[PDB]
Amino acid sequence: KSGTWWDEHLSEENVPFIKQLVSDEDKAQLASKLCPLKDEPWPIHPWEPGSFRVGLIALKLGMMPLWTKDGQKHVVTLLQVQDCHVLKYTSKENCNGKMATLSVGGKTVSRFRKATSILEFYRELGLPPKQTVKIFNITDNAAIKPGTPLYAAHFRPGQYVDVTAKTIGKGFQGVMKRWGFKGQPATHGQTKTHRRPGAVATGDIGRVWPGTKMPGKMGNIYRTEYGLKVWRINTKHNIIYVNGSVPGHKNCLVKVKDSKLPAYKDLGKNLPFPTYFPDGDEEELPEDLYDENVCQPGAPSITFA
Amino acid sequence: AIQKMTRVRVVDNSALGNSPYHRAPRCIHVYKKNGVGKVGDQILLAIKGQKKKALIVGHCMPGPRMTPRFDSNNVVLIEDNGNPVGTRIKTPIPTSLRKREGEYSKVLAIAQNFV
Amino acid sequence: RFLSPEFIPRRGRTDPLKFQIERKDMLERRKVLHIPEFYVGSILRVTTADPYASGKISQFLGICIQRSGRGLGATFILRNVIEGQGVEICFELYNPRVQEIQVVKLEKRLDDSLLYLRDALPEYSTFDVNMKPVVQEPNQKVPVNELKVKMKPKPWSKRWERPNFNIKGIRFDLCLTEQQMKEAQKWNQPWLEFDMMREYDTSKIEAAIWKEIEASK
Amino acid sequence: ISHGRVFRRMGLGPESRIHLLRNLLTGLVRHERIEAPWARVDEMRGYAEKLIDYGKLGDTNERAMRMADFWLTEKDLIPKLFQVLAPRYKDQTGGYTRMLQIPNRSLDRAKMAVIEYKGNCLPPLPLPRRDSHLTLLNQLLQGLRQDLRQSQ
Amino acid sequence: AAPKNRRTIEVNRCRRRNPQKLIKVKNNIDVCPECGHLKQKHVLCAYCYEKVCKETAEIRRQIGKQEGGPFKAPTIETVVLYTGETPSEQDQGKRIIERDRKRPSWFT
RNA sequence: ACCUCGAUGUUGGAUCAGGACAUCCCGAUGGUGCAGCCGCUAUUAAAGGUUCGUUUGUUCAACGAUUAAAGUCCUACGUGAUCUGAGUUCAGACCGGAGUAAUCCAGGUCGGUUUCUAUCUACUUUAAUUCCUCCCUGUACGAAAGGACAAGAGAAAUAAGGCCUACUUCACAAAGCGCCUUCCCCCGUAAAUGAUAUCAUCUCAACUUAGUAUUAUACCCACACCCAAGAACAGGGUU
RNA sequence: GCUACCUAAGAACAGCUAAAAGAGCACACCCGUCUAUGUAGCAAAAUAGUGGGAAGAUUUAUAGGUAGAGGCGACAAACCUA
Ligand SMILES: [Mg+2]
Ligand SMILES: [Mg+2]
Ligand SMILES: [Mg+2]
Ligand SMILES: [Mg+2]
Ligand SMILES: [Mg+2]
Ligand SMILES: [Mg+2]
Ligand SMILES: [Mg+2]
Ligand SMILES: [Mg+2]
Ligand SMILES: [Mg+2]
Ligand SMILES: [Mg+2]
Ligand SMILES: [Mg+2]
Ligand SMILES: [Mg+2]
Ligand SMILES: [Mg+2]
Ligand SMILES: [Mg+2]
Ligand SMILES: [Mg+2]
Ligand SMILES: [Mg+2]
Ligand SMILES: [Mg+2]
Ligand SMILES: [Mg+2]
Ligand SMILES: [Mg+2]
Ligand SMILES: [Mg+2]
Ligand SMILES: [Mg+2]
Ligand SMILES: [Mg+2]
Ligand SMILES: [Zn+2]
Repeated sequence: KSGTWWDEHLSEENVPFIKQLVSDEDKAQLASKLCPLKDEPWPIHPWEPGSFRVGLIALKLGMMPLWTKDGQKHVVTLLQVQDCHVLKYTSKENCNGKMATLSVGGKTVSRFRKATSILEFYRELGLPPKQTVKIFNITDNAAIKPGTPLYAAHFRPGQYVDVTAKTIGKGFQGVMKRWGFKGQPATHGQTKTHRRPGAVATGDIGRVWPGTKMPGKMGNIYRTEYGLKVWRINTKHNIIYVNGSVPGHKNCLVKVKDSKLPAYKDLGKNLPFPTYFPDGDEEELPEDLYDENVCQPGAPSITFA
Repeated sequence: AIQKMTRVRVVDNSALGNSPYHRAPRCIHVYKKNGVGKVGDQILLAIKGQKKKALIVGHCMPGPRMTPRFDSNNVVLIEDNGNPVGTRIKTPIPTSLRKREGEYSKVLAIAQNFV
Repeated sequence: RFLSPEFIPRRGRTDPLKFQIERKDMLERRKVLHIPEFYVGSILRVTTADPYASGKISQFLGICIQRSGRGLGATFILRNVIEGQGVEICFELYNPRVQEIQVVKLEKRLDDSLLYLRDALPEYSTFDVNMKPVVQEPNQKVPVNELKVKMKPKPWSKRWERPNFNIKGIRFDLCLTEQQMKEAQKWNQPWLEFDMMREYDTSKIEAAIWKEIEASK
Repeated sequence: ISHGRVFRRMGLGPESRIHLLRNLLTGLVRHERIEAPWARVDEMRGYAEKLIDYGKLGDTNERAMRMADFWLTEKDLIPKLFQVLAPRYKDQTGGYTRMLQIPNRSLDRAKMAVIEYKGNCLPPLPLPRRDSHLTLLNQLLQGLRQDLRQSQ
Repeated sequence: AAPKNRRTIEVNRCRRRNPQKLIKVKNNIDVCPECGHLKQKHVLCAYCYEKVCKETAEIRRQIGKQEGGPFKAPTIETVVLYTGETPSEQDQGKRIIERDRKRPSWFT
């Protein structure tokens, strides 16, 4: 009857033991998936035009400057891929959509704070539960076996990407801040009207049109930034340096996928089509991959000859 | 950032800009879609009760890093054709204006010091 | 020992990994270009590459009146009057187009922010462009210049007399009346120096950063 | 919007908040156990820990003496802070205060809490204790632990 | 603005008996093993806390009697000793608060 | 003089604007007394936009500077239970005038109380445009004067949506004055082949193109404490 | 017993500048210019700021007087128990 939590009936001796045991199990499960190509990997088809591969779920670390060889600064955000794994695959027919769907999970969380069904699903999959699961529409060419890990090197410098995230929630905000209404003057007689909305509608209709801009909750909704350049990849820490700003707060989980803009339709020719596989070990990628125009740290000071 | 009604210091050898007058020269119009004038933007000027076109060569508002931030809103008088009214500009002039070489080649040539 | 201000992060919820990465980049750039030790009040000369400047290089000499920012984006602002025109330039330490930063005169002013030099007399911002760099002893505490600048008429960019600014390098006696000083004291907020939950202790952070720097070296 | 704001808005302003916390903390230093509204106790716990640290710093430290003089409105407690509490916690590095919720105030049904300095002479609080190691679940987990240890 | 019509008892009952209005049953109540009175799991037991508070009040009244006036807080640790109890070596050098009753079993 | 005088508050402005197209600008198109540049006129097009100031209560008007343009209207001459009351025939008063006077003048002028705690309805998170610079090019065109398209490259401005690495207000954060991203059509006509009417005819003939929408894709998809989540509730984390 | 005016006999007016002042700055005190709030309000006319006077034609306590076809009025058709 009464609600319970995992620590309610655990003794002083058993609490630390349970913590250590579960953390060890989680890390062991995470390590067990570090060799996907050696565990019955699904067929790896070559890239073809019209193919859409899977994306990642990264974590917004912060922002920093980044200067290009022309002496131009660019604000670049840091997106860290933290325990990103493919979890579920549904085919065209199964999902009934025009494209197949891959579920991708990120930011492993505690098993003690998840629903029983989710725990069962993750136990069957063999991975610890993830904070967020997002669905990526793909072609059947890009299907990946569930449980495979994804890395920041899945993207490459010079690529253009789309990042979706829940915007910073600003709560119930007034009309001036929410919709940028001019408001009323501060002086010259204005009585108790400085930030209120003006006329909300006209007299004739005798109602308020649906969709009228009114005070209400702002933020905390999913928004997408399109066509952000990937300036750099840090393979050691699995970090993507995405041009410009991204929705959401720091340490927020952002869904990252190849840009949908028409200008960038078929630039996935040279990118790892299904996904980057470190287990392949064709050539161990450098610690940092830079776009051609980036002023790499450790490089000579740029002189405009 | 020079807007309308801004009192602006005419840094130029021009007698029109240097002559005393009971009113300080004020920006009348900023030749830009938004009424905010940064370095290199043209403006109108009610100077000595006369409408004269001038060029912004420095302002108090901070700009992008690595660019000077002058203590006074400096402006150079220019003719409609673009030729500078004066013959010498003593104060430092931001080097970014040389990006507009050709557009203000004569003004840049008149300029003495750059910062 | 001197740890550059940019390395010490402002407190927040951002993950330490971001700071580690940014510090790695900063240390790589410091290996490339030597960023000297300097304080707000020291005279610096920055030689920077500029596409439009004659000779493609530009040297600016001025007094550092404010160091701000943290990480790779840290900046310092140099001020100086040039043919009687006060110019301030906000240089970025890790901008790849700064050829050299030379501490012409290493000194520390009474205040950590000399933004009031704008309202001070021009003589306190004037510095010879071609002044030779004074040499400081290898092992010697950085000199503290106790110069108190005289101000110009009361209309100022900011209310420097207000306690919140906590300015010590202004001769307020020669500028403001006792009545004005008493009126300004209404914003004292004495509790602000004693409320212990606002102080930001950075001993452990500085120790870790120093360990990172030593490892990089 | 109050993202990242860590200080509650209490009293008639910032100064009044500081003074309320100061009175509560002076009472805490004097009596070693104070019951007060939950939010105020939560706000004052950090300041209590900070005073313990300042007392650890020592009598001779002028900064610590000034902090104690400000925060302890009753000057007889400064010798206490420097000679009874700090020596008591010299071994410890933190967690000098124990805060526990109390049944709501009878008057206005306010969320109340009791905050005490650990190791005080006063009678111990009815601290919440975890389930005994001899329970069914705990014994099963002990069996798990023993099996794992035997395996390794 | 004033009501345009009286709201009926049906509408009023809907509003004031909507489960959002109704009091929520609390399932965090539990029996205190010490005294057996009811307590919320996170909250301290009222009965036990009152016991401790009354004993603390007695001890504090003795402390005040020994101090004899304001601003006379001791500069040494304090130990509470009950009838039939003598100071230990640790208790030596500590202010002794004597209580005229047997030591409570819960107190140690 | 049909509802409203046991009250439907009524000029101008602020705020927010919904709608029409009889289109001011941007799009396409026919004609021209269309050489080019400007234009004029007509068809189609309401997705988007349609400036800031001086005097004046002005809506407007004039003027100044711009703009691609600074559209005409309807919405209780939209919107005072959102705001302002400068004008405006309430109470005071002066001037000119009328009257014997009280007092008055669609004359001027100085002043003059802007209520409402929301019961109901309704509503409260639903692929962007434009300008300019260079070049084309001093080319096409033109006697000269002058002076283009299209294509290409680059820059911006605004609008929408986000963000805090810098700068700035400022400081565990919120902001802009800062930065970042912004992606498809629309139809008027111009033509092929071809009958009725063996020519011809772009076709409310069958038909072939410019001619595309059926938008496409994108997004979302499972006790207790703290929180970048939040009025409450809800939501995220607690390994 | 408010208010208009008056009668009797009282009281108050810091400080500074000036000098025997219906003088100036400025408290107390009197008033109520302008703004905001309030508008079933704290108030059936208030609050906060701001402001005019503040040794006088001032303010003000006490008692008395003028009564409605009237009184009183530095005329605002003012005031004469909201
Ligand atoms: Mg405003
Ligand atoms: Mg009002
Ligand atoms: Mg107001
Ligand atoms: Mg004139
Ligand atoms: Mg200023
Ligand atoms: Mg309060
Ligand atoms: Mg009728
Ligand atoms: Mg009739
Ligand atoms: Mg009626
Ligand atoms: Mg039409
Ligand atoms: Mg009409
Ligand atoms: Mg009026
Ligand atoms: Mg008359
Ligand atoms: Mg009037
Ligand atoms: Mg008036
Ligand atoms: Mg109103
Ligand atoms: Mg309302
Ligand atoms: Mg034929
Ligand atoms: Mg006097
Ligand atoms: Mg007088
Ligand atoms: Mg009269
Ligand atoms: Mg009259
Ligand atoms: Zn109990």
